[PDB]
Amino acid sequence: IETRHSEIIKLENSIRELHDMFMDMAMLVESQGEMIDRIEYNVEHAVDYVE
Amino acid sequence: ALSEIETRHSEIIKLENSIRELHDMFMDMAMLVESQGEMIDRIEYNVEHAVDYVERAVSDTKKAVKY
Amino acid sequence: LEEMQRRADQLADESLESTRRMLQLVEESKDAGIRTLVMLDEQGEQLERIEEGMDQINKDMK
Amino acid sequence: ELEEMQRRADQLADESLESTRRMLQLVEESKDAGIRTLVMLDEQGEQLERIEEGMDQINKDMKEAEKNL
Repeated sequence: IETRHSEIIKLENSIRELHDMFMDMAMLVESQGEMIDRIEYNVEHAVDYVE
Repeated sequence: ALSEIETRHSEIIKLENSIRELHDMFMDMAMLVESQGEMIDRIEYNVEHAVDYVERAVSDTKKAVKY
Repeated sequence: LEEMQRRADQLADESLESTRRMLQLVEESKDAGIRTLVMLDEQGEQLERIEEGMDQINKDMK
Repeated sequence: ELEEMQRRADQLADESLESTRRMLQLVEESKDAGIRTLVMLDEQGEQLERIEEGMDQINKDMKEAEKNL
């Protein structure tokens, strides 16, 4: 019981870290999504420019 | 006694299953990101190439206008 | 042996609360994971269009 | 029976510890993967900035060229 609890408390520490990492990851990907959105647009207006 | 031991066991197993799905999500994430990174490398390359083309194209027209 | 059963029960309760907190964290992490993967898939398609587009610009310019 | 129930208890208790020990491993693997991913995303973000910057120039020069023509 004392060891299981000890192993569980440690796992909680790593799961907290993993969670936080998952949340920051999602935000990064979203910000980059904004750029790509703009890139895709600027590229469409470069295609109709070359035509 | 038994009911509690059963619940704690059950919760831990449910967690391990959930953590296995999360592990897979990250593995799949790294795969997708590395792949898109190669496509980004190329796009970056095509963009610099176009920049030089367009830059010369405008220079040509600017010179023409000048004379 | 009463205070002992008392401790064991306390630790067991802590271990359970910890496990439930971990379940909560993992749930939100999965939701973010799902949103992220969906965004990446979308982003993958946009980058493919961006690449085809740059080919056209580069080609028609020549 | 009672002896068996205790067998079950020791069974579940032991399974919980091992599940916990496996989770510690899967989580560690996930984290490393997440870090590699973060590293890649960081480099890509900068690449995307130049890409965007290049496209701005492209649409700028193209408009100028078209104007000049």
